[PDB]
Amino acid sequence: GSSAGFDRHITIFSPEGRLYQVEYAFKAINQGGLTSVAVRGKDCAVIVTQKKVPDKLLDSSTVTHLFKITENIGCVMTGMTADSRSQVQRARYEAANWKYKYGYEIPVDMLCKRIADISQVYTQNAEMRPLGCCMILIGIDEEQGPQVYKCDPAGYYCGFKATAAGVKQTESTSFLEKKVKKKFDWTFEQTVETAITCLSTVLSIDFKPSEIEVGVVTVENPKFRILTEAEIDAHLVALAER
Amino acid sequence: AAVVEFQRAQSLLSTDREASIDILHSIVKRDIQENDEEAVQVKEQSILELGSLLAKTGQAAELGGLLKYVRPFLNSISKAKAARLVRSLLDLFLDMEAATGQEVELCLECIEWAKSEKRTFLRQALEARLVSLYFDTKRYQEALHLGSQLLRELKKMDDKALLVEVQLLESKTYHALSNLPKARAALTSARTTANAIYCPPKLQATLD
Amino acid sequence: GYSFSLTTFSPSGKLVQIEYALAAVAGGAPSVGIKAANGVVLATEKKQKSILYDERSVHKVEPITKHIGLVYSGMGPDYRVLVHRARKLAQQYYLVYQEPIPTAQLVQRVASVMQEYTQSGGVRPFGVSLLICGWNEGRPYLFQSDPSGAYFAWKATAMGKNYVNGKTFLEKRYNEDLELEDAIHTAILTLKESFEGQMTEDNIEVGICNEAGFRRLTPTEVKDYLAAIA
Amino acid sequence: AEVKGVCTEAGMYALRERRVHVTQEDFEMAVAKVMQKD
Amino acid sequence: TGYDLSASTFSPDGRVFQVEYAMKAVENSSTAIGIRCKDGVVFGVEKLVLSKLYEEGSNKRLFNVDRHVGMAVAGLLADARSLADIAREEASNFRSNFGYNIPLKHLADRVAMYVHAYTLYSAVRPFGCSFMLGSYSVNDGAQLYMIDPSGVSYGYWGCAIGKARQAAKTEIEKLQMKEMTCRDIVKEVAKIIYIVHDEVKDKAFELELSWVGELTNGRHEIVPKDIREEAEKYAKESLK
Amino acid sequence: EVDYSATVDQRLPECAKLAKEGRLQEVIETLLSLEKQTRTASDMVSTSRILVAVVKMCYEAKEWDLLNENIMLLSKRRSQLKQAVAKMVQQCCTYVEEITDLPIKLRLIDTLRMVTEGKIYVEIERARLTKTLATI
Amino acid sequence: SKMNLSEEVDLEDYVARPDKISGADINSICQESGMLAVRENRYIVLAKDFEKAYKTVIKKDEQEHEFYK
Repeated sequence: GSSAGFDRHITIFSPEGRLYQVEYAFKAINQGGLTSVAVRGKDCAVIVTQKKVPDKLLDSSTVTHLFKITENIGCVMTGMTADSRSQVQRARYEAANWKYKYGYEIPVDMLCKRIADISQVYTQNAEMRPLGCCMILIGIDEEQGPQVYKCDPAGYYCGFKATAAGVKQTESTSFLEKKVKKKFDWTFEQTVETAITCLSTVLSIDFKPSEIEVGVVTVENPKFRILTEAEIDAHLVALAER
Repeated sequence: AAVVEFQRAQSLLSTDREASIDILHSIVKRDIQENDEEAVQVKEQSILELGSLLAKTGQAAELGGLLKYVRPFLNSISKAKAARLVRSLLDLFLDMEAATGQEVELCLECIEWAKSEKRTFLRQALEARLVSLYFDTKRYQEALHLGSQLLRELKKMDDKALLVEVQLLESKTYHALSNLPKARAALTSARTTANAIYCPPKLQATLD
Repeated sequence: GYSFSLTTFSPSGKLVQIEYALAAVAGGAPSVGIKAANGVVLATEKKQKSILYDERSVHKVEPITKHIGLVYSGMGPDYRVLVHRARKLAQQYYLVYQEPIPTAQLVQRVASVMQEYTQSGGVRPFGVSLLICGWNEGRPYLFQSDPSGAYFAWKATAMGKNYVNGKTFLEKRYNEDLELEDAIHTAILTLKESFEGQMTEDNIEVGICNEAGFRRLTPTEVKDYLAAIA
Repeated sequence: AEVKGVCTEAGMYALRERRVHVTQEDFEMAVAKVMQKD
Repeated sequence: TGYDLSASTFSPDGRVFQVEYAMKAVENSSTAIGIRCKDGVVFGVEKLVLSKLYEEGSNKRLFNVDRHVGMAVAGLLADARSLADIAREEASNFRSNFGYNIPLKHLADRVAMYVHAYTLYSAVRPFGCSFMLGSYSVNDGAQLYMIDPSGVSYGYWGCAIGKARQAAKTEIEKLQMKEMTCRDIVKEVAKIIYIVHDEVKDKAFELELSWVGELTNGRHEIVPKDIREEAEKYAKESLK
Repeated sequence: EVDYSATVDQRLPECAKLAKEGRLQEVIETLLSLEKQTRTASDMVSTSRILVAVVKMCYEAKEWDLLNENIMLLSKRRSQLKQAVAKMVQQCCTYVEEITDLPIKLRLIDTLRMVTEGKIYVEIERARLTKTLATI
Repeated sequence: SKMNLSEEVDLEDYVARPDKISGADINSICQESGMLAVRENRYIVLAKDFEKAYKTVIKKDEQEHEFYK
């Protein structure tokens, strides 16, 4: 943990080879206090996050961390709300530019690979700070199938069978690692159930059909849709009955 | 096509082992077209399974003759797969203690294949195994000649783990020749080489 | 943007920020490159911290042209930037000469980019070292590009974590008469000494270059090579 | 110091075999332990 | 400690102090409340007069960024006016490009990104004002968004920004805002402002009122003086 | 807790008549739903009575394959009360003594000795079953 | 060796883990595995107890970001 100069104030290397500013951006994801869980099945991908409405004054229809980047690609944002919208707006622009320049919908893997490239510049140039947000894109590829990609402030990116971001990321990761070890190609119903269960078990909330948001993409309909409270209640009822 | 008989051979595993052989061995005789990325993968899986089954049945003609028959096929699959095939087929025959009398012959044939394919690491372990086979066949004089050559090659590349084994074989061979002073020197070489590296429990046991 | 250099000379005549960038390289995943007589091999430890990670989603060994490949040790995001720059640089060479870019020429162009970030304003050096392998004029090529921007022609080298002992291991295990397949065997052996746990076909990445060009070995192929180790 | 430690370890190997006189094997086994192992 | 001198440096706990410090300027200004009723949005700002010399209308915290969108500000007034011009030019550009009045959701999402762009670099400082944007249309309906110095835009039914925001929010929660109309809300908005005002503390406030709803044909206008005085009288009577 | 009690006092005699009539597969499912309610409610005196009822139902109906499957399924049920299983095993080991057919008796013991393996609260039944198995 | 285990537990699953743990940590894993069996009124330690015990005892925060390698 040695320091020499401005290694803690700008994105420059520490004596042991560390970028503290980039590391501090990771602790910024937990500032919102929300956890997101994404699970990929045999033919579907599901993103689940908790929505907190502290007062009835807030319009709950607006407090959403689920964003439709394009028709076939959706994402869940964790971290600073202000930084999250900029990444979503940036991701939407790159998706639209890819469609215009190349003539086909941008792949999920290449969407963050661009976004991780933008966020890498923030970790190399010192006049701006890294965006304290985490991006998890889910979408149905033409050939590879369902895809899940986490997109961290450091410019790192990787595919995931089931990932999580937020305060309870490592608690939820251990839960999802156990479920994946069983090696079950979950159906659409099971992926939503394990995604809701992962957020439910880790947080111990026993979710109501107003406290989480579910966004799913399926092979049958490769479009990103937000689950309504009626649709979300069916899965919660199914969880309770089993 | 060919995959179906593999499951049928797998299903026949619960049945008589020899009954399953006719399925796998027919695939082994089966001729192949230019590439057949599925067929060669099945035959490679069948031949590895066929030899594995014969490790329990113990039939030298179909096992020892297999290695002499599949030499043309080794020129089709990738070199990494072929070297594994040669290693696996040879290892099963020699782990079978039955001294059919040709154990020296095909081991030397594989060494020639290793020389032709320029696989030094595969060759060196085969030569080291041959020295053990020479010792087990009372061929002490040739064992020392091959062990002496392997000692120099192993020393240059600092392969201490394999150096200990061949040195121990030299110590055992000299002991059988009733030459205690040379047996102690070879064992001294093996012990000092062993002390310089981490000895696996099998290697420490044979040294002790 | 900041117009002043963030890398400066220490009173004892050292670019201190470059040395700290090299420390990040030493903390990265090990990468081993061996130049055999008939080709070059590139191997690295692509081990993830969980099974949830998709191994095949992100590849540490990436091709640049039909005959040039990259493998790194250091910061993952920094390597993707250098991959795009190298691929951009290879296209610029190809467009104006209509000939695939020589392996040596690419290293100079890539190292120049790395050197620029040492002297340019408001930026930090790349925290990676690039192992560049290629095939030109019927002769194998292997190079290393440090964060400083200095490129070395290596017959056999290792970078990343435990690279000092890996270099020593290659000293006693490499000769100019090694073949491509034995180089793969030696490259896997070099990783194994620095490797913790067990090496599967998914937690390591191997890429080789020969007359046929550079291609990254599939997990099926790496499994066959790994079987010879044990 | 390493050369001195090799001699001290050489006498240890004689004790491990309950010998009184240090033999050449003991020095060689001490060299391997001090240099290569450590 | 040096971790709070720039917006481009993260605290070791991952918080941007310059943005947090800019939020404190909003918490030092007078409260400004906005309530979204069934058929519109009513804006009420407690506008103190620092001296009797300022004219009735000086330091107008209620702006008109478009013919259908209002703006109630809190914090530093200069950055509030600058953001009002940014919101003004965002609505003008939207009409000059797409051909219709800009939706509040897009306007809030557009101005917030400009606000957020000032929270990333050391070359600029975060805006020291928080503002509420309200609009009404027959199609979209009454909308109310609050944007803080960080750049977070959330839709609201009742929002308060300023030093008495926390006390004002409690009074807003009593209201059944989803059912009453603008004419009834303007009385309550005055009542909440008068309740949260501190007479022993900074006193002599002027009640600034504005609304946009179906009664104004979706046009943001200053509340008429005749209704405004009626709301003022009701608020004063409610204090007994 | 919720004290189901009399709730199972109504179902158990009713499903007993359907069991003799010929309805067993549908009946046990109704008890399984009733067991699920009582298990979650942690009703001890209730949950035992269904568990002994199902094993008795499959024993009186000579449903040996169903009896062994039900024993394994009931014992592995999520968060099942430990004393509820003890009563079910206690009533089941009595059926072992009554059963004279060796292949049927052996398989029931093997299933019973497997659901009681490693569990303290049924250690006496497992020992006694091993003595019965050893005697056989 | 002093504990009543089941044949279903494979110690190599937890030995192969790359966690840098001490002998007291390994004792705690076995000690915590035995208490989970005790909690469920069991005198034989199952494989599920060891998996829960290992996760509880180690409780290792990642403390390392993937972008460094």
